[PDB]
Amino acid sequence: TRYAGKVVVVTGGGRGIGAGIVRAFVNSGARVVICDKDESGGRALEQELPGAVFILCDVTQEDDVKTLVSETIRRFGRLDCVVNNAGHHPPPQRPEETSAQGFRQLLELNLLGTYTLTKLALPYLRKSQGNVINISSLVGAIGQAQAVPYVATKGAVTAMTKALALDESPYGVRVNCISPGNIWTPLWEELAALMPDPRASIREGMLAQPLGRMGQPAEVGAAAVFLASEANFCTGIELLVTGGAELGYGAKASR
Amino acid sequence: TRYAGKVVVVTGGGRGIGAGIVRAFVNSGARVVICDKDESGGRALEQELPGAVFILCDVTQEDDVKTLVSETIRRFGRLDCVVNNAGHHPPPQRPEETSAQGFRQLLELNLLGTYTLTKLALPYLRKSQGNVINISSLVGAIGQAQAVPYVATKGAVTAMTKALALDESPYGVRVNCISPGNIWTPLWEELAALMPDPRASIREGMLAQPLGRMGQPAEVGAAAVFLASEANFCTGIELLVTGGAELGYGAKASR
Amino acid sequence: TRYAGKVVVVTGGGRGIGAGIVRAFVNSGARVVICDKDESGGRALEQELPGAVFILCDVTQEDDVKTLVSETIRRFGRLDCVVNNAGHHPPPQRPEETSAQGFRQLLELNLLGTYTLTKLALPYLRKSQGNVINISSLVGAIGQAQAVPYVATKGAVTAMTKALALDESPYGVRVNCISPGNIWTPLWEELAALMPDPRASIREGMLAQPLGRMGQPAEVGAAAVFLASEANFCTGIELLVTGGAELGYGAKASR
Amino acid sequence: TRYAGKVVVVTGGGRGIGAGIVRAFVNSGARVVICDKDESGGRALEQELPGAVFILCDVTQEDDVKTLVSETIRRFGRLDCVVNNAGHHPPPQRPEETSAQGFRQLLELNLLGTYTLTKLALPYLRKSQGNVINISSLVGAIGQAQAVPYVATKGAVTAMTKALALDESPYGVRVNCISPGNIWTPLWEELAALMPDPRASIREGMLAQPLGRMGQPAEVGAAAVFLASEANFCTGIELLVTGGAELGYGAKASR
Ligand SMILES: NC(=O)c1ccc[n+]([C@@H]2O[C@H](COP(=O)([O-])OP(=O)(O)OC[C@H]3O[C@@H](n4cnc5c(N)ncnc54)[C@H](O)[C@@H]3O)[C@@H](O)[C@H]2O)c1
Ligand SMILES: NC(=O)c1ccc[n+]([C@@H]2O[C@H](COP(=O)([O-])OP(=O)(O)OC[C@H]3O[C@@H](n4cnc5c(N)ncnc54)[C@H](O)[C@@H]3O)[C@@H](O)[C@H]2O)c1
Ligand SMILES: NC(=O)c1ccc[n+]([C@@H]2O[C@H](COP(=O)([O-])OP(=O)(O)OC[C@H]3O[C@@H](n4cnc5c(N)ncnc54)[C@H](O)[C@@H]3O)[C@@H](O)[C@H]2O)c1
Ligand SMILES: NC(=O)c1ccc[n+]([C@@H]2O[C@H](COP(=O)([O-])OP(=O)(O)OC[C@H]3O[C@@H](n4cnc5c(N)ncnc54)[C@H](O)[C@@H]3O)[C@@H](O)[C@H]2O)c1
Ligand SMILES: O=C(c1ccc(F)c(O)c1)c1cccc(-c2ccc(O)c(O)c2)n1
Ligand SMILES: O=C(c1ccc(F)c(O)c1)c1cccc(-c2ccc(O)c(O)c2)n1
Ligand SMILES: O=C(c1ccc(F)c(O)c1)c1cccc(-c2ccc(O)c(O)c2)n1
Ligand SMILES: O=C(c1ccc(F)c(O)c1)c1cccc(-c2ccc(O)c(O)c2)n1
Ligand code: NA
Ligand code: NA
Ligand code: NA
Ligand code: NA
Repeated sequence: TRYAGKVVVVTGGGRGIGAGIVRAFVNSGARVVICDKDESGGRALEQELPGAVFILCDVTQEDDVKTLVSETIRRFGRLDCVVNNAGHHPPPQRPEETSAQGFRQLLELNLLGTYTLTKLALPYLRKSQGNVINISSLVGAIGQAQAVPYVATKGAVTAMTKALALDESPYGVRVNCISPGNIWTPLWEELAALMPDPRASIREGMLAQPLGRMGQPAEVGAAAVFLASEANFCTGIELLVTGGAELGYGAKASR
Repeated sequence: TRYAGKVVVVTGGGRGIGAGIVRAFVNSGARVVICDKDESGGRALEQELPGAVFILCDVTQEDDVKTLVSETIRRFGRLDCVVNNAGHHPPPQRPEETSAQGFRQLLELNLLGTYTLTKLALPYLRKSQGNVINISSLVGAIGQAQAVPYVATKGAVTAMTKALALDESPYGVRVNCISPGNIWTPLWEELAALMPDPRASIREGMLAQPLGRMGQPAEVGAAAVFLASEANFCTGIELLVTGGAELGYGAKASR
Repeated sequence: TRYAGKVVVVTGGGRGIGAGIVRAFVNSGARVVICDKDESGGRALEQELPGAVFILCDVTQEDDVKTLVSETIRRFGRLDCVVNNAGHHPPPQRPEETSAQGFRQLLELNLLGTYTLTKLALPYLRKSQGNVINISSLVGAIGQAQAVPYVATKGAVTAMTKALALDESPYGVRVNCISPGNIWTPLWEELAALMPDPRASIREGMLAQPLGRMGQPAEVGAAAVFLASEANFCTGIELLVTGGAELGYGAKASR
Repeated sequence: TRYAGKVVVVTGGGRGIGAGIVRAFVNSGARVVICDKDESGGRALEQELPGAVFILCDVTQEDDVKTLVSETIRRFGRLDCVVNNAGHHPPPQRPEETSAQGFRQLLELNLLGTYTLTKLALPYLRKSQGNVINISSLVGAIGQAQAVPYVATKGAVTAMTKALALDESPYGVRVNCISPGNIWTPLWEELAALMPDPRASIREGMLAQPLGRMGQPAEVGAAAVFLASEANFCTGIELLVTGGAELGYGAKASR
């Protein structure tokens, strides 16, 4: 009932954090459009959840995004909230191992895809006095080792959130972001499998938080529903969902 | 239903932000103990709200706080959440107009009262895996003019929140704070009446936010219920409820 | 004498903040390579300053940057510090007036040009235990109105600074950034001339700081010399040179 | 020569960080008044350094501080900079092991002593357009385990710095703070000796920084001289001198 009658688009909603956000909004009473470039997860989610439908869309293709917005309006008549969750973390890479072309490609997904959907949705969000929620990362704020391009893209997302909150405030459209820490998702599982010692890498990821565990997609989802439905005086904020990983001293050097 | 079966203590809950927090938790299904040093507002609130009871308590008197905790346990059998909201903003004061004794007295209310209740409640919060919510202020983070002692007390509250989150994480007790901006409350009304031009001071307070209005106590209350009931991976965070006042450039000099 | 015997590259050093940084390092005893895509300012600066030489280089062209580094080594035998100052602020633009292609182009200058020079210089900086200084902006941290692409590029620069500081710490190479506020430069003068009321826009820019004035290029230059020569325990920091613009409340809404 | 003709007061200047700051200002050309409550270190420093003199003063005693200011003026004719460095870190203490009276006493030293000297010096700093430098701590910003009162006092110092910067900006008096991380000092040595395994505790303190070492008092001193002599557009800033300890993920839980 908390967000009943509202219409929500979630990008990258087929698995992981995105799927947790989809479930949270459905459980809140909203109708949800699942955007994803992969069919398998999103199509099953649509079969599972009444009130969720899947639309195939690669957020780096402007025509895909144009079609995503116009199909949402044609099928549901309004748009109240856009959750820009689609993104990717490459394998760990030393700075000298990165390239400018890989950096550009990551900017297309993590940053320009967020920019494009937000721009095309804003005319409808103004009509509904809706809101924008970007999924950024704690490492945009504190940095990360072996991830120069990834960290740069999330620093941009968090900053862009504040700029757009300023521009859209006169229209009553709020723009906020969530900065998760280590959340246990298929990407976390995939990247750990490439590590020399997968079990050790997962152990270290759980101990990076004072709480002693990683986060869950449903916990990012609850934060998103809060920002959409009950945070009417919040705009341009960065909501940390990190288990306290940024607090206090810890071992940062190995020698 | 979101916080049903839980028991919550709110200090300074008789009016203003505190009363908005009380109402939010009652509406969530919790039983609420209203702490306040003044009887008038809190006693009426208890008559109004089933599930809220008023206990007279000055948070700067350690024996008052000891009695507040033991009465809560005797009457309700558990304690799940402590909201440290009691505090005060003195009239604007130039630095040379402040005194060390006024500074100490403000520290007793805004900082040591929060410390004392939290310490006495933590044995019961550990049993329930409960949580602590401190009401700090945006001006602890960005400063404020003519308010050296006030700003110092809120900088301490925000920092203390993070230290205690680290100590209590091994026990599953989360410690978070909310940093409101300009919220329209009886204190805001009282301080504006002392100004040379009350209507001008209220106009300026509304324009300090890109959203063009002040916040409401119910909006701080919704943030508190989120932190208590649905933010299980959030500890040591500072949740801004400010209407965007910290964003972008604005006129800060007068000459 | 503070940085005698050292070799410094400053991008965009032909005018504005960049030229102030060049002068500061020359006055500290360093030899300075002035990089710029425009010949007029940088060539005169080389004639004016013993110990500074001008190399024509567009930082968005990878071959230009490759040649800049190899010419620096061929002519001076070492490289101790890279100051990534080249960048641009477009005229104010509403979000719906921006384009993805303009956003990409601004990313090439403000972000990828910084990335490219840093990458090509790091082998020589490791030999000298040198350091990197990026010129970011306060608006990366607090946002700005009518500047979504600009703000995003500076959020990325600040975040990238921290990521690279982590990767290069094992080699003793420090990576820091400076975040200036309103600095009076030819770009500030040019953008103000496009405003409906140039004199009013300059007045407002001076009042945005509690200090009541804009900053000067020489003040950014002194901060850069500090980071290069005397901040041996500073890495991944963001040094604010803003006149206090981020402090306290100010008028942010117009209605 | 950088700060020649200027007069500087440094509290707690007899050993540790304070003594490093004293040496840095003497080497810059300034005359320095060493304030300390202990005679041994400060008296030897006065014998060692031409241009430094020792004045016995406990910053928690208001009459001591009154005498410190009037003796500085009587002997040197002006006052340009006050460095509030005097402070203390108690042994690690669980929250339930702390007391309100110990908390109050620590507030007297770390916070109210800074407030008192600053207030009494400001009339002379306005005449000279001088500046204030408070020595805070990184743990005011990120928290620390087993240090609730200490962390609270430093959160207050950092916030107070910004409030006072706002009040004093119309008079051209700048107010800044330095937030050091782990600096190797006699207090660090003393606290490590109380640990179950002193050598292990020192090893862990060095590895808490990506740079792999602790900081030195002379490095805090260089930051202070920068803020006094060359940071004319810097007010209300928090200058981190931490070796990057706040950057990236590290092990924060033990189980
Ligand atoms: N996992 C973490 O610990 C963590 C931490 C902080 C932030 N994040 C962020 O959260 C978001 C989700 O991460 P995750 O761990 O759930 O990842 P994930 O890989 O498990 O899921 C991402 C989903 O997005 C989809 N997607 C990828 N590219 C797309 C495109 N071009 N168009 C549309 N959909 C696309 C994928 O198909 C997939 O379903 C990302 O933005 C990530 O950076 C993750
Ligand atoms: N109003 C704002 O704009 C604003 C902004 C940021 C933070 N805050 C903070 O929010 C909190 C509430 O502010 P408000 O505007 O609602 O104030 P308020 O004056 O309207 O209400 C405060 C309540 O606390 C009670 N109280 C005061 N001293 C007490 C004591 N010793 N023991 C118990 N109760 C005591 C008062 O009797 C009153 O009912 C404070 O901590 C304040 O600093 C307020
Ligand atoms: N002016 C301010 O208030 C302000 C505030 C914060 C940050 N900054 C940043 O400071 C930096 C300098 O700003 P400014 O005000 O001095 O600008 P400016 O326009 O006055 O000077 C910039 C210089 O860089 C050169 N340049 C531009 N593109 C280049 C390229 N592709 N390759 C090489 N050189 C190039 C220009 O030719 C010019 O000489 C920028 O990164 C800007 O974003 C400026
Ligand atoms: N050592 C660190 O790693 C570290 C890190 C961050 C911040 N700091 C801060 O730096 C400052 C100095 O720390 P340190 O490690 O050099 O400590 P230290 O104990 O080695 O030296 C402190 C000095 O201050 C003096 N002092 C103490 N109480 C005083 C009083 N009432 N009046 C006058 N002088 C007094 C002592 O006699 C001593 O000479 C403190 O404010 C501390 O909190 C230290
Ligand atoms: O996607 C990941 C992630 C982890 C934390 C984040 F905050 C984030 O935004 C993304 C992730 C998952 C598994 C391993 C890693 C990782 C491990 C070691 C690294 O050096 C690295 O750069 C990334 N990152
Ligand atoms: O209580 C107030 C307040 C306002 C904003 C806050 F963030 C906060 O924590 C408290 C308040 C209410 C009305 C006026 C003022 C105020 C106005 C001008 C001043 O110079 C000042 O220090 C305070 N403060
Ligand atoms: O280049 C400018 C600038 C100004 C401040 C900054 F922090 C920064 O990084 C850049 C500048 C100069 C003159 C006017 C403006 C400006 C004015 C109104 C605007 O809406 C805007 O987006 C920019 N910016
Ligand atoms: O004084 C210390 C200190 C250390 C770091 C700081 F940022 C700071 O402001 C002060 C210090 C020195 C030696 C050990 C410790 C320490 C070790 C374990 C602890 O649990 C603790 O609270 C403090 N602190
Ligand atoms: Na469905
Ligand atoms: Na009742
Ligand atoms: Na020359
Ligand atoms: Na002497």
